[PDB]
Amino acid sequence: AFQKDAKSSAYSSRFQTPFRRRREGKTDYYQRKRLVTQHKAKYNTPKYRLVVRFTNKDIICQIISSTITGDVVLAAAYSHELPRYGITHGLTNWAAAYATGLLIARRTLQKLGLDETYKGVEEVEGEYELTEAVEDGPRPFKVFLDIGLQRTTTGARVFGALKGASDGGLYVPHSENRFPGWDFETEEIDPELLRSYIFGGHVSQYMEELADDDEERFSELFKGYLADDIDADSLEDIYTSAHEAIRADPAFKPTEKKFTKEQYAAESKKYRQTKLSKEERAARVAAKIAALAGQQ
Amino acid sequence: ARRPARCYRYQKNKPYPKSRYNRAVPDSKIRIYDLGKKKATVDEFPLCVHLVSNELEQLSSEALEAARICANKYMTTVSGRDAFHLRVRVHPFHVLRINKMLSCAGADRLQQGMRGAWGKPHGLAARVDIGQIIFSVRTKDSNKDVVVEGLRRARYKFPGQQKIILSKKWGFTNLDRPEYLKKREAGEVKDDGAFVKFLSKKGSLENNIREFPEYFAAQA
Amino acid sequence: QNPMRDLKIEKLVLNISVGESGDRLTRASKVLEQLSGQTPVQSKARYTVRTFGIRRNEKIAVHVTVRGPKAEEILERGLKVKEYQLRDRNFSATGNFGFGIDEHIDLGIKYDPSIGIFGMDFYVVMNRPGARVTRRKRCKGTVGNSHKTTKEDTVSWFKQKYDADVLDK
Amino acid sequence: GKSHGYRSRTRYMFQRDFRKHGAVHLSTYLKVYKVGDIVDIKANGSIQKGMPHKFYQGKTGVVYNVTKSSVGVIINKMVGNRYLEKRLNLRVEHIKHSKCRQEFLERVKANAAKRAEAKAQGVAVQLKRQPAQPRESRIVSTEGNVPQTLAPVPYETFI
RNA sequence: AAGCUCGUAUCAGUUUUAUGAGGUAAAGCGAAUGAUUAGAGGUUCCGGGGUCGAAAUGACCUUGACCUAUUCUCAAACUUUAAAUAUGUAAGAAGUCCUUGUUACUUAAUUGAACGUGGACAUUUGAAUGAAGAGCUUUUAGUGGGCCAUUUUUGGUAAGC
RNA sequence: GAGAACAGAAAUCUCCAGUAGAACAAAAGGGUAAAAGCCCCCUUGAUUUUGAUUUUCAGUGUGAAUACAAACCAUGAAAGU
RNA sequence: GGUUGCGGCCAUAUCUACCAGAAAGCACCGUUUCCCGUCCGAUCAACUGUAGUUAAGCUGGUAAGAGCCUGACCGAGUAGUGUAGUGGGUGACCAUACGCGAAACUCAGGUGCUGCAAUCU
Repeated sequence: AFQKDAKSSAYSSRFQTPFRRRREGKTDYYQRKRLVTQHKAKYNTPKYRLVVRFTNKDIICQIISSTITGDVVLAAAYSHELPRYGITHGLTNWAAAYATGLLIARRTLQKLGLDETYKGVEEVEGEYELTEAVEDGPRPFKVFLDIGLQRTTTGARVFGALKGASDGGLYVPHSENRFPGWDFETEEIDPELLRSYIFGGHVSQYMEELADDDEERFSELFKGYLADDIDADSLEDIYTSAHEAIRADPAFKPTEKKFTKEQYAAESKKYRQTKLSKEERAARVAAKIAALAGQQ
Repeated sequence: ARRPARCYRYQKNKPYPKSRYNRAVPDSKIRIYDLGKKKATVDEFPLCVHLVSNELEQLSSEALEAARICANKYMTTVSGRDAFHLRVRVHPFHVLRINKMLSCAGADRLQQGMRGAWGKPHGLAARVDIGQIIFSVRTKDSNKDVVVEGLRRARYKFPGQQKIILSKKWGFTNLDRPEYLKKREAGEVKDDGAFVKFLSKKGSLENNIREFPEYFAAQA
Repeated sequence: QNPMRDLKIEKLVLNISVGESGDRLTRASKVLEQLSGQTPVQSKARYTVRTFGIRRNEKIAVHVTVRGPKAEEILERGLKVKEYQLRDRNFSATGNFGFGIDEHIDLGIKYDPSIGIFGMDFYVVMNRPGARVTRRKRCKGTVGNSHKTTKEDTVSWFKQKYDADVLDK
Repeated sequence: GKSHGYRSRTRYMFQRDFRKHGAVHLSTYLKVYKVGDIVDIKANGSIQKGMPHKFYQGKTGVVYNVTKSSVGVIINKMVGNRYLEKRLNLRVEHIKHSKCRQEFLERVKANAAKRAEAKAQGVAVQLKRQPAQPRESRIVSTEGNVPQTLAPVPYETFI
């Protein structure tokens, strides 16, 4: 209700407007262009990219290509299906992204049909390594990261899926100086601390941190573990049992989803307001000019 | 100097205005453009005979200054100062350049020929198009006879064959004379200082009620 | 119709402008160490004046900000010196107010004549539970008109507490 | 003196646009360029790298070289009294496909489309593009449309 | 001038179809920047000058500026729009379609990119008109003071400047 | 534009509007907004080899520039530069 | 048909002022041990959807809305311009013939479409 500024018609005329995906602040196009431009000598070979966006209590992970008509998704992996594998809680922790990382990396291979090779690492000791090319065989799948708007800080949850993608049978170019525990004073790396973070060490150490110091803070959070009778000593066992469970059958069994589309569609138009017709526009302004400007 | 206007009568150059590249330009000779009863309202002066030029030429500020004095001095003494609203509708923008050769015995010292002949500004003259309206009188119907002759006495001081035409349509605002009378009582007229603000059908309804009361009620 | 929406303190900022450069800069900066409990930072000039005795980049004054539940307890201590009295004006159109006082010694702490008299100033910013939208990194929006803080709102929200008068007219 | 610089007399020529400023969209990069494709030149002032000389603007050439982030084109410059084969290497934002050529592409298959029908039924090819032939004899109607007399308007100034 | 290789191959100081590029003419400045005339509505404590008033962020005016809706006239070094003339390219057999190989490039992938292997499309083979034939090579005389006219325009008032 | 003792118009702090009306070493013109403008971490790719192309052009040099090849690097998590 | 993630075109979606959003999701939100950066966990960093929300963000509807776009025998064959004449006029400049053909104004309408994947009483 600030009419003092009174942005003129001239200002509203020559105002250049940003792109729709930028006007709403969802895409940084300075970084975007350098990530999608394929080598022109490669002709019609797509450059696949992997997105990781951390929304509230959920993680976005999918393999997506690009096209003039629009970006094309190859495979998808969501946090909501981790309870099916056995990860019922902790959907937005650092280790949760890694669990999806093994899930997303493995899932693309089945539909590709090349999962027989490039198994990644199955022991997971937290050590740095890439999925090296197999001699006398297909080259390893390469895919880049997509972060966009959350700042690159070491220990970020985005790099949890990076380890999962890297150790899940995919090749992603990445370095060690941003993982959760890489020393800043020197080039030292401690995979042992990473091995805890990969397997939920951070949450597990905070389990006993409240189990002896203060119970009311422990009680008000962690409601599910108390209700489901899960302790810290079994917390890591969940993730260890999770990893091989993902590789058992990562077929992305779709939900029964209940009902059908039309009743979902029917529930919308029955309550959503429609447009207005020109006769309705003329009718009310005639009524308004009669009721208000007609002087009773 | 003030060489005869026969040199600058004709449009012989591109427009050369007073811009940041145009410094040290002499001031315009004409000082006041609108004169008479400038505060007069719109409906008080139904008639205004214009004065239109016929050909392409440039009219200098001195010519505009001399004509305005001649026109104003006439109607003020016979019709009275509170009888007309005279306006000048041309502004001197083109700048006149001279080469400035001295008049004494030169050659050996005068200008070393016409080398670098670009000159310095001498005056400021307007640019007049074909059929472009010059002047406007805004008089009353009973005063047409005096005013028309007054513009006749002023057309002599311009260079050219400019003519006077019996104008129409309340020649202070646009839109035809019989149409203006139709909108005088219909309620599309707001009595504003000098000019009159018309009615719009595309703005918001709420604000229009305030300044335009006698359109939506019974009125007359 | 009063949901969880309400008015609450966003931050409290402190400022001590200094007339010149020298030892008194460090003397004034260290005052905020024992008041805010935190480390104050530097505020630097923008251009030279040549008549105030200051010039370009000479670190004229310090400042510090305090937030959270550890911010309001400073407020009433500052309000003691004014006898809990405010003015009709001193309230911004964006629902914020402040006040500047000298002989800060009335706020507490021993006089310590090696310290002197410092005119530390107050300014407190108020917002609502959800004004984060203007500070976010993804999908940065703007505060709604019906949700923005207003001068009438901050005065109204201030009046039901502290039983303070408004004086003047 | 006189200025004959590389980008001289370019003041309304390399302007980005009105109300279309800012970074270029991503559709210009996602198009596939192959050797031997007719293109057009429109210099983009957003990024000066790989930008053609002011002489080349709207000129049409053939793609012969495709490097990592640039495309090579050939321009038949007319200098003196002859044509010289000038080779230019330009980035992908100062170039766009010339859709004058593509119209010929479906014309090839359009003639080929009814080529099969022509031999299926018999002769009657008539696939050469005829120009705008003169109109043939047609009759007009007066029932419900009567001629309206018109006369030149008498002069009146209305000013 | 000497010619040379072949002969309607294909080329054009031209038109059309399709498709680009170009900011001059025009137009606009109740659109940006400059100007630029004259009023109407509020505003000045963070402006000054008159009545009253210790006294002002006091009651009443004005002066000089701001904001709002207007109004008269312009820009080679102003601009949203945007001509006419002129200008780039294409109108295909060095072409298209189906199967297939090589490559040390590229690709996750005999998947991509260059060219050929086998088969089909012939005289409306796929715009108009014209073609004392098309293309190619060597050598060298003279030439490097120009002027005038329609059209556009620069300097100078103007000039057989 | 709204506010803070000195502090007032130019001392330092906070909020709103703000397509940029600022700033990009030095002329003028284009270009630039999670940027080419502010500041901060690392670094000398301002490296080696000799080709090709554009402007002035005679299509010769010269100055400037353009995109690439075969090495070794700087940086960023990486695409990339 | 709604919502989210990634987009394509990219103000027929921008802006101003109001009203509405059971459904899932969006966002606020609660916590300061481990990572991390700030004076300030306010942004950024980490933890469970826990204690309430739909107030805000976002989406949707309206303005005789400001702008944008579209169309018009509306302005207007107007201005301008290619070709031509021992055409007019001293001169400026102007008509005619064969062609091309604007912009401002005025009026009327609209004021987002769409791809990939998941999901949503």
